Amino acid sequence: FIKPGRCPKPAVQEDFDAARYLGVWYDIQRLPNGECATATYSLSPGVGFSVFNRERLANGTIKSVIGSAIAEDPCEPAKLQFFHENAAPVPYWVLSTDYDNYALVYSCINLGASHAAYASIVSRQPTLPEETIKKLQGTMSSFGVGVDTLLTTNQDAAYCSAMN
Amino acid sequence: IKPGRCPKPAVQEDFDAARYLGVWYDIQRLPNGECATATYSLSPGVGFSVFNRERLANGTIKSVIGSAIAEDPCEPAKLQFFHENAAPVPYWVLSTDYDNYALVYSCINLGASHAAYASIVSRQPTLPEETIKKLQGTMSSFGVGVDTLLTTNQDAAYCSAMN
Amino acid sequence: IKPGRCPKPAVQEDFDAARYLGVWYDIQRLPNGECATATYSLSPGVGFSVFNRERLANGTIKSVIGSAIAEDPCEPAKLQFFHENAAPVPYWVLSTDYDNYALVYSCINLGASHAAYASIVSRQPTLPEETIKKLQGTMSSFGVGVDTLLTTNQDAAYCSAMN
Amino acid sequence: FIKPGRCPKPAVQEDFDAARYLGVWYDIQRLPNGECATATYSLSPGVGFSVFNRERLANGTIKSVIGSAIAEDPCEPAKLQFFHENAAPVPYWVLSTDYDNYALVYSCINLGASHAAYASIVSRQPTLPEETIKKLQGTMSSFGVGVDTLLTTNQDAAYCSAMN
Repeated sequence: FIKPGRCPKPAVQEDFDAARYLGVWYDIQRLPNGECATATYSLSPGVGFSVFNRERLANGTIKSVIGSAIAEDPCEPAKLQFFHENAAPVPYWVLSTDYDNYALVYSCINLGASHAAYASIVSRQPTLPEETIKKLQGTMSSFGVGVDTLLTTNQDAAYCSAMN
Repeated sequence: IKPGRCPKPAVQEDFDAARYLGVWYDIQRLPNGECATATYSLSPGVGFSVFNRERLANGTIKSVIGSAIAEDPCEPAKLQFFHENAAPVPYWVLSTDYDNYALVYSCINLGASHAAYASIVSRQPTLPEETIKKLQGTMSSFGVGVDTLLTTNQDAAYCSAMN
Repeated sequence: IKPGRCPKPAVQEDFDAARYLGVWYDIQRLPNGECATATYSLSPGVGFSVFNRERLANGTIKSVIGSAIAEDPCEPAKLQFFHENAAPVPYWVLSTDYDNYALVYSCINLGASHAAYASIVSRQPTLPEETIKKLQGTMSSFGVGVDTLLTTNQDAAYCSAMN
Repeated sequence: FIKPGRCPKPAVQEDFDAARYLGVWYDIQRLPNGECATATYSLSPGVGFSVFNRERLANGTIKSVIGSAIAEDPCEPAKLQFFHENAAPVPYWVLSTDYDNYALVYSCINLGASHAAYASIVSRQPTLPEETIKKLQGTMSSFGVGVDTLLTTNQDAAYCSAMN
């Protein structure tokens, strides 16, 4: 996931409301880095929220990873840090969301003169209308993400049946 | 605030977060309420959730919730603490036996100076004087002045409001 | 040390490091020697080299060399300062006209508190009272108490040992 | 330069003497990430040292980049941070050096559950004896660097003539 240049710093969702963002989200499109991916965001007894990521492996098994998400600076609640089990902390930015349909999430780490980027369009449903996807690919283009490089997540009902 | 950079003392080897859960009482701390307790719990995510309580001078219970996460899992004794409306601070478990005492350390660099927090805690409202002496020994080894240590008031009657 | 987290004030737009080089005199600063000057020079690497001088109460000149680097080149006004035997500290040029004044800021988080340094500097040993007032205005906007500001002694005779 | 797992933390050169490390170094072998590469380390009026990297581009031109290197914690003088022009800071660790012949340098950045690594065997001469290279590849193996993945730098006198 490596491109030349430093991390861009795109705009994040204004007035981000973590409470409305909780619940289940489905991956629709992502940069290259399992299928049927969902994230579930929950109340945390501490600060931030707890994260449950699930995906189907090519062999039919469900991989799952638990994590925590915390906005370090509370004045920018849309810029989080994600802590996964046995992973180092990674940035997680909610660039744009309506809370009820779509979200666009971004994550970038500097590597000298290069950077590694993760980006993802997610939805409250296993699908998202083509018009919305287009809008969000527009946003991604504005800070240099190549639309060609985007993979479509397989969210087929039958293939993803093992996710209950 | 003392001159010099943060020391980097040794941390508890093979630190077991599961055994560290539950209630701890402050026995001694560096200057920075009384009757202080911390309660560490299971977190649905990674790390554990923290509930700190203390009695204010006016009799009210102040409480703050937080989260503690070991950023590098290969050093599970070096945590980051995230409190509500606070910036993240380091939290190192230097030494613990899980059932009696712990010694916790936290230090932040300020140029040529540093700010340090240190605390002896216990599973009971009191801790034997021998154990305290041992742990003050450990603190001395990396430059903490034993004179500067305050004793936490854990008197049963004074602390009755903590149920 | 004040309660609350570090503010993040605006920095000088289109900051030109080349024009900022040369000698600056401390006029006012928050509490943390007198006759203080900083001298900024070309660095063969990136950023610039720093030579701070001050007069100690006993008449001796203390001096410390350092390096200043903008980690993110897209924000050239937000530097890191590296002094000998010190940990790195932030250094923000909030406002400067390059030929008369500058206002510099530095803040480090300590949990629910923070430690702040702020300084009004000048190209001359003095600065007009009007300019000082303007810059104190800027400081007030992000919560610096104007009362707490110390005036640096830049008296020609007292500072004669600085050549 | 991306492998799974977190950054290893190998041992660094004990009692590292920055003064002896100054001068000219030639790249002999490196992980994938120009040829004829040299680094020149110099006195810095501030703290740390100044860096001048040079290499030959495939078209015959000399690319050069200036930088600064600083040990943030002076108690670990072998763990530096490198600041290049228009680059974000990267770690630079001197794992092993004799100051007069060879050095082995390492640099690794975490990317969640993965990491990106740079490693380099350098020499005071355009070549280094095969025995020494073997020793240093041994050290690299101990913390999981695949010896197969190592590229040999072209330091041919004639091809590198443009470097004066």
